[PDB]
Amino acid sequence: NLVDMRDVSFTRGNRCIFDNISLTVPRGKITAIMGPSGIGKTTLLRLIGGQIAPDHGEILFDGENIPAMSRSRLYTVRKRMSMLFQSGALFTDMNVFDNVAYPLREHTQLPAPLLHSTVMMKLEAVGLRGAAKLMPSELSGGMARRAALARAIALEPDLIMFDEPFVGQDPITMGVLVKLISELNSALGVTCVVVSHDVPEVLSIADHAWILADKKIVAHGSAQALQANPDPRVRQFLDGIADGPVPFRYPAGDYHADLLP
Amino acid sequence: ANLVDMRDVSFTRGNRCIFDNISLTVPRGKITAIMGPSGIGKTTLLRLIGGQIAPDHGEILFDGENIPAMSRSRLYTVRKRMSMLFQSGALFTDMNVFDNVAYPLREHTQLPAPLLHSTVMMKLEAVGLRGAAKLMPSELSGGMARRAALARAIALEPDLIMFDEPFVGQDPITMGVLVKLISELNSALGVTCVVVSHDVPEVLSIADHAWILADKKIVAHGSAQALQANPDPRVRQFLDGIADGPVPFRYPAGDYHADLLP
Amino acid sequence: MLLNALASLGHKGIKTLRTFGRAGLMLFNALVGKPEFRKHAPLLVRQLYNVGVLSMLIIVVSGVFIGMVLGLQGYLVLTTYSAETSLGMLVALSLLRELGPVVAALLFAGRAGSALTAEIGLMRATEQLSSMEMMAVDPLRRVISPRFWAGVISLPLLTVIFVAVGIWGGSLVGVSWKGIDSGFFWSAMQNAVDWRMDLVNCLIKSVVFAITVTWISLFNGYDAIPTSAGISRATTRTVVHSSLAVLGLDFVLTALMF
Amino acid sequence: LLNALASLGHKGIKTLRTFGRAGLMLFNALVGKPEFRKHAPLLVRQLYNVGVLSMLIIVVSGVFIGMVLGLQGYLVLTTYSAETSLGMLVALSLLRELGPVVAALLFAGRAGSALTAEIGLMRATEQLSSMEMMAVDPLRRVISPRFWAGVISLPLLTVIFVAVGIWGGSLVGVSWKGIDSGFFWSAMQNAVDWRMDLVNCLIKSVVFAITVTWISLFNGYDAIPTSAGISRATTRTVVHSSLAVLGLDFVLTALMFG
Amino acid sequence: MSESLSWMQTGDTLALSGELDQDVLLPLWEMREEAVKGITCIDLSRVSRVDTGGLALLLHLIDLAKKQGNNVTLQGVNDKVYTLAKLYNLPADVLPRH
Amino acid sequence: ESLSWMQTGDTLALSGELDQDVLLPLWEMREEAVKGITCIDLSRVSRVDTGGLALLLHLIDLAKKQGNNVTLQGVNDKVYTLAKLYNLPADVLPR
Ligand SMILES: CCCCCCCC/C=C\CCCCCCCC(=O)O[C@H](COC(=O)CCCCCCC/C=C/CCCCCCCC)COP(=O)(O)OCCN
Repeated sequence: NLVDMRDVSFTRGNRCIFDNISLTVPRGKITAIMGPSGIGKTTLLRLIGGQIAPDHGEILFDGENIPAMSRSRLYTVRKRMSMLFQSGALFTDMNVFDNVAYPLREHTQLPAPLLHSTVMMKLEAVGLRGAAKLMPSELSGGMARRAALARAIALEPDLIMFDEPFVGQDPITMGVLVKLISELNSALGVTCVVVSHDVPEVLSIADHAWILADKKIVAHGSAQALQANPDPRVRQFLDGIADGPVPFRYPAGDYHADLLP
Repeated sequence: ANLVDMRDVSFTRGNRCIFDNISLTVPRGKITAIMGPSGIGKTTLLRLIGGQIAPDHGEILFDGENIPAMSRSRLYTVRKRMSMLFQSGALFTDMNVFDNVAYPLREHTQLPAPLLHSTVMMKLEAVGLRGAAKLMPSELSGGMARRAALARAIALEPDLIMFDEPFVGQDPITMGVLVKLISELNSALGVTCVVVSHDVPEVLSIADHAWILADKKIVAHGSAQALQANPDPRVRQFLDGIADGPVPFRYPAGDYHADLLP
Repeated sequence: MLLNALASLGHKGIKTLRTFGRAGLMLFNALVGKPEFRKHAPLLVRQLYNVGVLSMLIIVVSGVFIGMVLGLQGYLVLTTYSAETSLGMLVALSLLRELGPVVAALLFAGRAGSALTAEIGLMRATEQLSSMEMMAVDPLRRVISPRFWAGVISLPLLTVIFVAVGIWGGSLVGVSWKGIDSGFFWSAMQNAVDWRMDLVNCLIKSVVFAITVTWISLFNGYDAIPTSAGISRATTRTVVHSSLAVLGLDFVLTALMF
Repeated sequence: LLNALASLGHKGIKTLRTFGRAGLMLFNALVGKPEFRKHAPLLVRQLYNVGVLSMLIIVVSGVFIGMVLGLQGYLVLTTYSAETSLGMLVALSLLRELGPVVAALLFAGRAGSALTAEIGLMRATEQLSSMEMMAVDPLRRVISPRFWAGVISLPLLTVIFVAVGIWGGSLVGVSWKGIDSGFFWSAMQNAVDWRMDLVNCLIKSVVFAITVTWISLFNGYDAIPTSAGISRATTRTVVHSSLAVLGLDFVLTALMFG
Repeated sequence: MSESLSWMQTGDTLALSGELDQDVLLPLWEMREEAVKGITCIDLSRVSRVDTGGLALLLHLIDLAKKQGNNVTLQGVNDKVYTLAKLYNLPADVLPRH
Repeated sequence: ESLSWMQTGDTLALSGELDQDVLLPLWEMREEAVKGITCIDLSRVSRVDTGGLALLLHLIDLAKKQGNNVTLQGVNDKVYTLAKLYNLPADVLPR
């Protein structure tokens, strides 16, 4: 089945973000909703969790509706999403060991000798077991997203939403974050919705792809079917060039009044 | 000939070390790409060439003349021939894009107001930001902020433009613009460009001599085509996007039998 | 002009009305609900350090500077009639009516008022409030509720430290320096002050000023835009709106009680 | 002895180089080549966000402090026949201690926090580092017009705070409670004198303008270029200026007023 | 409800039935002193979902048995246990593969 | 280094180097050189930057007001390699 929205239309006070988009991914399959910068890629994952209410549309999640349930029903569905963010979403007043155990200290009923053994093996999967006593201010940009990935798998979720991972990192730790999703899906099994813009780093493990252009879904498919697709808007994003639908220049006058008046 | 040649400097910042012994020569009229992992002093490497900071050991020269061993008035005379740009797109907030590009050549040169209006529109047309000259820099995006700083960098006709990690987090539409902008300004103007970004498959198509900066040393000095056939574990792990290698990713600290099951 | 001036003034009238509507809904959704006295008990003492303990340095060393200035200015104009039995009145009476809860509130809005705005605004830019509501209880009753109750306790408590030091600070320019027979300084200063006029009435102004300062300090950090310039813009508006709420309510409480 | 008990370190070497960094920041921004025509549009542009924009929190707050000075100056002079000396308390308080001290706390809150946020955002976006590269000094470009703007604004904003606060006492003293205008202004015009109330109000307004502007321009220059260093230096600007205005208020009153 | 354990003790056989969730571990956490008293046979055959919560108590029943010198093994364990051992990098002498 | 023009009335023989600091004797004294020439000579120049290109296009546009067709002869390679970079259209710089 599908766990994302069906047909929504998000519109702000001045500009528009989405206009009759559709998302469909099977359970346990990694999808990749790609798109250029400037558009609302961050606010796309907020409609699934229920942070903001859309104007016209509905989000189907296992036969339910996100903007139609109450406040007590929204907290039950939110216990199995654990949306990962772009920057480091770690609390500065606590260390790494208390950040991962923070969903475990208010939802689970595990005792103190049992909770110490659960966090210590969750950090071993992301490779941050020795940095459990360090501060989040001492961590770098690559280790901050890996510490939030262990916090995301604390309550055993069913739909992990990655909000622009490895956006400005070196290719040494960029391949680690790609490899961390492959071990969290082939060994456990979880649907991953990853939004990004880089082509050759997300079309390796994801089985489905989505292209958003001009506030609409222009194409879809797989990692191999998206290469052989004749389209002026699709072939500009993949294998990025200067020409295409982007006119490469700002809309100006006659080039005779500003220059040489 | 060469321009800088990067004599042996250390720049020990009290607690931690930045460079041990580096040799990053810059040939004239080429594209010197210095790629490396994050967390090291890649931003402060360009500050040693411009003369904003002084190293501890050794020296650094620029076109024959030494940078730390010179007067303050002579350092400001040779610093206008570089005109480097930054990652965040450093533009002035109080003025728009038109007086941003017209800022360095107003107080230095003596061009009149009709000749100044016919000069900013030349540089804004090469980057594609002519119609946005009457627009604020705050409402601009992250991609067009780097193109407005590139037109400001070519105002005083420099000789060594230092790109402080461009297109680090941009969309591939904008990433295809800034690659073509260096290829059309290096052949026409004849200005040396230095890129210190870590995007490996993007800057290697335009560079003429790549440089790998890892573990505060120079482990590779090959070209853009000879870098793919370098039998070294510290170079092969940085390229091609792999996870494991000489760099530890598991963070080995403490015994696993002590933390688990206490 | 009629369709342009009314539209520009009408646009700012709704945005002003929507500003108070978001501040009322933020305080109402942070005080009522289920009782969590066992969970907020380690969270209240943690927020009592950066509000009450860290703001004690700006009050103690400035408390001896208020009384030394007020004790020196209030002496040379009282020597024309009687040097003895002076400086007990006009110093302790002034530090319990106008000075005191007003002067400590400008030090609370500058030190603790600007820090609580920059703390919530930094967590909004780093996506900490949105990440807490996506997995657990929403941060309206988790990080805002212990920060609101910490301001209505510390500022009534820090005003008593500002009064007792400033009274002793006024007893340093009168005793052991141009002395005024300090046996006459006591047993007549106590006859001027009394309960429900100077002692309890000082505590009335401290609770009222603690609410109107911490409300704007927790709303500007919550309504700021998640960027580097929006936190610095909301930090400037916290000191502005609290100075007009302390000096503005100073005329309200003086004409009502005194 | 070698550990943190006695020779703890990082307190004699540290926080003393910052005094040397603040001394070199002002000496290299004020001593140089005379550029009068170059800094002439920069002084007018930096006078709007320093002197003009800070005039809003002084006019509406001058009548707030000016009215409570007349409310508290009435009931304390009932049994002393000092009803004709109603301007004796309002004018003398707002020209000696109130005035240049209270306006300096509003200058450090609005203009002091904005000057720290302005230079701090320039270093975070590397605007000062890019300005330094194009053959010009960033010290005598943005710091030097901001220093001379803040120096000449605070005595020009104190006289507005005095005249509004005196008129604020006239609306509560002459209009209300029935005091004669001939008896009110006779206690102000030919009662207080020159060189004690008028010159000394302008002497301490200049020294308070130098100390606040030097602190606000140093915390914005010596800061960490990140999102948390600007908010930390904005908080430290109000703390360091409130202890310097109130700290020098006891120092400056040693010569004048007896 | 499906969240239950219902452990049965036949002297030297511990057949952990039901479902190893994160909330039914409390009856077995207080009664763990009798499940290491000379067993040498840990059976997990009637389980269907063994997450990281139930795997933490599964390592506790082996480590407390090693203090008394036991030889506990895994008899017919589910395939979801072994695929989580390679993810969390479990070492030897704490969870036997055979 | 100087920008002394050998204007005899039909050639406008511009000599020297076109830099961003020697345009002052030619910009102010420009009304007495577009008096029906239909010719601009650029054979004795080698460094034509974007500052000197703005003064070059000013001499052609003032010739179009009086009806003069400018034919550039002996031009350097630096002028043509900057017209395609700055996207110079037709009828302002004859190729
Ligand atoms: C013998 C009985 C005398 C009267 C006893 C009762 C007096 C009660 C007064 C206290 C209650 C009213 C308080 C009003 C507010 C006072 C505050 C004040 O005066 O300003 C102080 C400082 O004091 C001054 O401003 C100096 C005042 C100088 C007064 C000069 C003499 C005034 C003459 C009035 C009496 C007339 C004398 C002539 C004889 C006739 C009457 C006997 C502020 O200090 P800062 O450090 O600047 O605060 C910074 C943070 N806001």
